[PDB]
Amino acid sequence: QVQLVQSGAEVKKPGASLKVSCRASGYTFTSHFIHWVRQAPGQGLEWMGIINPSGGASYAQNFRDRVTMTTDPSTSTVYMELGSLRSEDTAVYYCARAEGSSWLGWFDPWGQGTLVTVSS
Amino acid sequence: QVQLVQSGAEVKKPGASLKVSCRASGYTFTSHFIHWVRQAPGQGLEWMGIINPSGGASYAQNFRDRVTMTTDPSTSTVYMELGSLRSEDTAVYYCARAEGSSWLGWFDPWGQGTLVTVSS
Amino acid sequence: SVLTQPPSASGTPGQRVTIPCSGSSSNIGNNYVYWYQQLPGTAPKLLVYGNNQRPSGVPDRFSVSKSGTSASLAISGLRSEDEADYYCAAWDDGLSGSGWVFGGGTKLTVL
Amino acid sequence: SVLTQPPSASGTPGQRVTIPCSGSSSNIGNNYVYWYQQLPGTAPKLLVYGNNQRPSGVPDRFSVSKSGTSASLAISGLRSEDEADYYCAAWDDGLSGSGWVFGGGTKLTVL
Amino acid sequence: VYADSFVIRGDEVRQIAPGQTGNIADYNYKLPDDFTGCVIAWNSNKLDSKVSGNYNYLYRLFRKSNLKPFERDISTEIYQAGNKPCNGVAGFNCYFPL
Repeated sequence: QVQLVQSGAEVKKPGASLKVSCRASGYTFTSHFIHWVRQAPGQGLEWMGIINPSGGASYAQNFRDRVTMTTDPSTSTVYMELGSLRSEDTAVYYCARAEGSSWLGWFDPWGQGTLVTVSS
Repeated sequence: QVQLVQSGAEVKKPGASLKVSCRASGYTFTSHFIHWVRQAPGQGLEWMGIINPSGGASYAQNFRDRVTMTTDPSTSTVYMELGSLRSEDTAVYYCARAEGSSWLGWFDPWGQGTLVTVSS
Repeated sequence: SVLTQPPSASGTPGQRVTIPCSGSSSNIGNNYVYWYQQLPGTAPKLLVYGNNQRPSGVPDRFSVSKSGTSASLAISGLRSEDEADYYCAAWDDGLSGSGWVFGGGTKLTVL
Repeated sequence: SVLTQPPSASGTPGQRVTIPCSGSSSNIGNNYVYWYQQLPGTAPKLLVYGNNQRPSGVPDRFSVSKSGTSASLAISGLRSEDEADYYCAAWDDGLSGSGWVFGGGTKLTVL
Repeated sequence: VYADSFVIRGDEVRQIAPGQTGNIADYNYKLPDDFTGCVIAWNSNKLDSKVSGNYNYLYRLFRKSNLKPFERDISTEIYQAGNKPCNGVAGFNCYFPL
């Protein structure tokens, strides 16, 4: 009834560009903040950043300067553009929603997870 | 006479079991610990098991779960049963004794030794 | 990296296992803390959030408490499904930046 | 096969015979050293125990010393009947198991 | 100087330091975080350990809740899993606590 769909991703060369989509349905899209999170194998978790459904966005300072957001509050889609990749950034990405007030809240929706890796 | 007598290993068939009886004479059974020694041809001395004169026992780390070994303070005799024979049995075995306090002790009694040979 | 967690945890079924998470004033000393449980081949779920309320669809056996500047989560009635990785989250503010830091994690399993 | 022993020893006639027994600090530094003489085809016999007391009836032609974490046996005036086997015995702690692991065996040749 | 003498296994030497927790550091003898100082430990294989086996020491495995630090624990009430009372012999969800 409510669930988020992402784009399946495959191997990418280092220093390439990635355009990952997030489509949400079953709830008012322009009412909840969006958290994107990244998990690396053999490590904990790191949240990519926070997005307003209709407006700008904010990023973790360590992962800034290489991540770009675009919003489209018509077909209910949220995009990541990633650039200047390396072999050590292979990971899994999740797109999720949060409470309408951001920060302290409940996170019921979660990302299906998309894998990015480098190999030949 | 003060001697530990153990019967040598005879020829057998696959799927059978070997019974060895070690008996102490010339001294009281409840006076010295019972110890196992192994010596391969062209090799030093290895030890397998410990049986206290009255108490528990220490099995063989390599030969565990398939060697039957206990104590009986009635005839001053102990019985060892071996199953699942293998070519590693080709050695000489000493059913020796040590001091009554273990650790820093004198190995006053020695056994003649049993020659065990398994081949196909 | 700031959040400290035990490397791993274990316990016999039917026991009670307690997992700690120790931070500082920036992480836990001012605001709420969340606990997250991850299962092999599954999306993350919710264990405790808001520190005084429990979500729907989860058993209330997952006991939670705050000991000063640390969080503690105790589990009873351990079963096979309990085998999971536990993290602690807390909005943290630092002299260089601020973020939604997650815990190091603790692998909880039975042999 | 952690312990190392020479395969054999050679030297000109009329020279003192020195045999070094060196191991670790757990079996020699922290524990007493037992010195056994083993005849060819005969069970080993304890000759030297504790480095302080000796059994009666043993001539003092053989000498033994302990330095650091090693020991040295010195025999003066080698004869043709001195060709035998010699064993070092001490209590050692192994990763697989801890116990009384003895040496392999030293063989001497006289031309 | 409060000298506390007790015997523990050789696998749990790490937890004796202040700060760490575990099955032994919170069920039997919890060490406060503000404990300034250290401990003294050594091997006792040649003194306490025996070939025939030593069974002179015990520690708690199950508790209703974490006990107050430095408060002595003496009572050894039995423990249960289910709400139904169990008495007599063993059975379903009826196990020896220690």
